[PDB]
Amino acid sequence: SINQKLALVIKSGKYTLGYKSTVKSLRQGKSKLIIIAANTPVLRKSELEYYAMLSKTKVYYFQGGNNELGTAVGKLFRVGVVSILEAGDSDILTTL
Amino acid sequence: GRGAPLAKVVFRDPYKYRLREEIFIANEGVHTGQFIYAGKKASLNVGNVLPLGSVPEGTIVSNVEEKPGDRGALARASGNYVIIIGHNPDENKTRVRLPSGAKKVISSDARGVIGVIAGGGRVDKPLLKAGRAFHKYRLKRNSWPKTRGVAMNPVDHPHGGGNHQHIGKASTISRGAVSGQKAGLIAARRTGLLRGSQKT
Amino acid sequence: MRAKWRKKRTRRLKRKRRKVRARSK
Amino acid sequence: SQVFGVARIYASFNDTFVHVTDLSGKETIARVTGGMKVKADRDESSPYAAMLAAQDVAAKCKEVGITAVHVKIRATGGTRTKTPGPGGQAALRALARSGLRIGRIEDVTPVPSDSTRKKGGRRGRRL
Amino acid sequence: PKKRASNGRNKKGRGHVKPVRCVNCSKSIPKDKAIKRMAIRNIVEAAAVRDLSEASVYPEYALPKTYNKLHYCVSCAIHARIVRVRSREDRKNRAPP
Amino acid sequence: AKRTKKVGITGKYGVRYGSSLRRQVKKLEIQQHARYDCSFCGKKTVKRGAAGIWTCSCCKKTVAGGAYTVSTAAAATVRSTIRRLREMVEA
Amino acid sequence: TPVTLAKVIKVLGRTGSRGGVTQVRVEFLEDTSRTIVRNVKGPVRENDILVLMESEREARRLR
Amino acid sequence: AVGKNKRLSKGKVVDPFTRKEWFDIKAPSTFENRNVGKTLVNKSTGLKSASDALKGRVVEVCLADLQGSEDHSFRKIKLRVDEVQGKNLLTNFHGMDFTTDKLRSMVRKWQTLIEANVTVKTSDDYVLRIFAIAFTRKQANQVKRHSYAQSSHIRAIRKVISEILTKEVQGSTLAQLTSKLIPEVINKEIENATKDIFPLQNIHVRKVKLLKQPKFDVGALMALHG
RNA sequence: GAUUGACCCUU
RNA sequence: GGUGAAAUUCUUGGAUUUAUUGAAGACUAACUACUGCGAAAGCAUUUGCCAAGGACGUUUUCAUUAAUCAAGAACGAAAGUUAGGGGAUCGAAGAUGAUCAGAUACCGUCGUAGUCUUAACCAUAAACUAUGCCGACUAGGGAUCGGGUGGUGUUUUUUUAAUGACCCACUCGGCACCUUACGAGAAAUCAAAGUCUUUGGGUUCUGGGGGGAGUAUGGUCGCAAGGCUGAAACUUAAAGGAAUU
Repeated sequence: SINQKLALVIKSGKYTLGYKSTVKSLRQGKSKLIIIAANTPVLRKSELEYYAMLSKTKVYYFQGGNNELGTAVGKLFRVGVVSILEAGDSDILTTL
Repeated sequence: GRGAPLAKVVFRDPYKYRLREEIFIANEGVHTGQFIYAGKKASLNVGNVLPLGSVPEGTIVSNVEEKPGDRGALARASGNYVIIIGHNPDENKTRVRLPSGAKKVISSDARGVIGVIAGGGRVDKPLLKAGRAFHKYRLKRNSWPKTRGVAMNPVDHPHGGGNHQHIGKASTISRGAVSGQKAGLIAARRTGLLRGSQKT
Repeated sequence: MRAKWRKKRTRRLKRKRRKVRARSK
Repeated sequence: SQVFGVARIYASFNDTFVHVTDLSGKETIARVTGGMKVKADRDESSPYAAMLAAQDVAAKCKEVGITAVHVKIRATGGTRTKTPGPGGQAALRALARSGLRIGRIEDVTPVPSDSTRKKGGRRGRRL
Repeated sequence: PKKRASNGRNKKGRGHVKPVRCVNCSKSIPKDKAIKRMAIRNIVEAAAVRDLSEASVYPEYALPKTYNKLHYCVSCAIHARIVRVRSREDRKNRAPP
Repeated sequence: AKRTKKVGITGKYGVRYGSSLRRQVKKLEIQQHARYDCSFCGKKTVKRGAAGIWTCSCCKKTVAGGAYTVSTAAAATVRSTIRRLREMVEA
Repeated sequence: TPVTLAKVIKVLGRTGSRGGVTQVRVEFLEDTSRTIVRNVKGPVRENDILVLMESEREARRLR
Repeated sequence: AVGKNKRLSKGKVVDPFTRKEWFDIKAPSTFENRNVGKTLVNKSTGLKSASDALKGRVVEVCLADLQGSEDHSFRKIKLRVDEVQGKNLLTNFHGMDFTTDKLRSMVRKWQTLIEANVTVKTSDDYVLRIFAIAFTRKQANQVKRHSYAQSSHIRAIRKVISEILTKEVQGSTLAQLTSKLIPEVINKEIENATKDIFPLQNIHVRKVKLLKQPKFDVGALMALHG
């Protein structure tokens, strides 16, 4: 499941949380995937999509709000977008 | 004075460079920044103002026009709605169920917002206080408090007077009665406690 | 008497006793 | 050769409907029951009354023009008996003996998948 | 005294069984306790078969049969003689005849 | 921890108005003074301004809801049936 | 009245609450292999002729 | 019952059969037999328009009578009138429904019944619900009395049946689906795609019903195509 | 599956 | 439409019957079984998600962590209660026709509360297997469910490797069944209700003739209905358990 793959990427690979860090990593071109929460503002989601199209990054639309995305990532706060820099031991990047 | 919130919706003027603001009756779920689509080709979404001909059967509509173009007459109080019972395309007429359970055949061109009126459940709370009733009616109209006619003098009411507070004659008044007589239960088909439900 | 009806009658007697004692006290 | 209608037999208890409609079912012919044929209120489902009504509908539908029927037998169904009353067998037998051609006999008694609630209380009809 | 080791029903390891309405009196009885029987019968009562065959348009007609399941409460089944009171020793005959 | 056994927020009415009326008022008053999740920003910051008006302090968004709850069951069922009819119309 | 002639082919047996009637099976002279179950008020024996005002009915079981 | 009516004229004769006239119902081209019977209607006055007053109707016709075959006697087809053309009005497919006797015949105990339903849309925007009924069967040389399925075989069967029905209906128009439904080839496709999970006899596809319909379509093609 | 309710004295 | 003949009833302003439909709420038929799961209550339409569980397999790990359990708690059919939804059907109350000596009963037609859900209560049932839980041991079997040591035993594909499923030895864990008694019992009957005057494996609960009485009173929980705890005075020679003729 997506939650299991995200937990595996949390345990083994490299991840960043948040709009500002995600956009900065998209500018540097180091983001290999970005997960966007379902309740994120449509304007921010479209801007993230524009950045990911410019940098050829894959965009995965999480099936849940920022609360659910943060819980999946394993934090106790809200996460709107999470950028996966490398999977390490998961197949989240290789698939989809 | 209104239990339902109002929505200030801004539209563009199709013929002039101008913004036209309209005052809608807010349905549940409508929020600021939302797009409202009003028209024949508008989609079956909460807050849109489709005609009854465009909406299908079982649709929950509100602020429904009694006649096309009167800009909303039916199901406007908080929590209220209209059921689209059916259509009749030849001599286009939509049959609808009104909040009182009444059947109404109205034109298929009559508009109506989709959803239920916001602010529902309002009458589920006890007022608890003559003060709360006072503040409720202070900005509706001067209809409160209500002195009982039986507590007046015979000069003031049909019920006034007597050495005991009693109505005296039957309190059911004919529809053919006159002003000054029509005090009580006007044209009542029955009285007393009824064992039943509305059953539309 | 059927035991269910005897039990119902005893319940009625019990609540009548309760009402009378409540009135007295 | 043959012109087709639908016999639409409804063999309930205390009555039997035998009324022939068009193939679509929107145009009926000779809506006749055993009640119209028997005087006593208790024989409205008798096989005699069913046969009488079937003869009447066959005669009238021959006056109309239809020569063959497709038989759709139906009991009360739903939460009711679900078994055909005494009248349906006599009704189709009477149609056959009246000489109306017959094809595609089918029982169409409404059988509920998880009905609402049978009437009679949990203790039943204590008779 | 315990009349039957099955308690007059068929329920071991259940606790509760959804009820069924009797076909005669519409009495609620547990489904496992009913006297359910299968009625599979010719539609033409096996007497008007000749008349139906001669008045049929279509030859070699299949002549379908009706299928239903009649659920009897114990009282109605005994009354209508679907089952009957048996001797004590042969109440244990699970085998139908 | 608890200063009242059962009256709760209705401890301001004292002994007046009757226990049953106070209990109904208690239920609806808890409902109307609760803080609700914002479906837009995900934070429990939605408060009632007036009957039917529910504002989120964070994202500055006003919602039209029930008199004492941000969303009534009637509204939820209505939006579900509107979705059902809309999907049936589209396909 | 259309009268049909039929001959009893087997006396099935006495029936009725008081036994006053007998169920028999009758065969029709025309349309060979056409037999109908009828009842008898008086006596009835093998090879007996029969007049029926109507013949579109059967009695299967009595109890 | 003859004279028990306590009131007969609360408010206070021409022959309807004489006043009516006969039409003819013609099946689409996908079936072998074109004529499927006749129907009545009142003569078209100026205030009734018998043409459209009768164009909105359907007829249930047996597939055996449609195809002149014995092995289709347990199927029925709903045909819905779409056009009228001089007393020879034309009909189109509404839905196939099985027969009560046949369904009650193939539903029996000491075996598992499997039911699936899918509401896939066609290529030409027909939304249809197809119901497939299968039955686990006793093998050869088997001594066990029942041979039930195991409620995960059942789920796998329902999954493969749903996939097959979606794959068939997606890409096939309504006419093509009817034309491949008469030969019941989808039943055999399901049989073959299932046989590796359970034997599962009697894979007859049960009723299929038309949930929704596209526009009028009255212009240039049904002459050749029905 | 109608209406058949009742019957003061000892081991 | 209804009943054993019948009649409040609806009905030529069209009733029932037949269209094509649409809406609502409930339910989940046939498959459905001496079959399954759950601690019980209970649980039967699909897909997905969410966590959980038994049994089996293990040449994994811990190491006695265990059994039963006063206080203390979780769940707990239906009915019922407080509000909000819902309100098709059926239907305590009630309305009403009938049989009747009477019928505010059975039977007929309506029909509020209820039946369905959401929060909160209630905490009872012939809640039964009227059979507490754990452990061991004692004629034999046709069967069945979940696993399932094995038997170069069958089918589409290639009848000439292979990933099905069935058929037979058969372990293990379940729901149960089938003929004297090894035994038990008052018997009915019971592979447990046996291994109890040849009387002791561990442990919890309960009973001490019938009634008064599950009453009174005092607590305690409950919105209430009531639940749990719970007597005495007094009365009584039987009341009961297996159907032997």
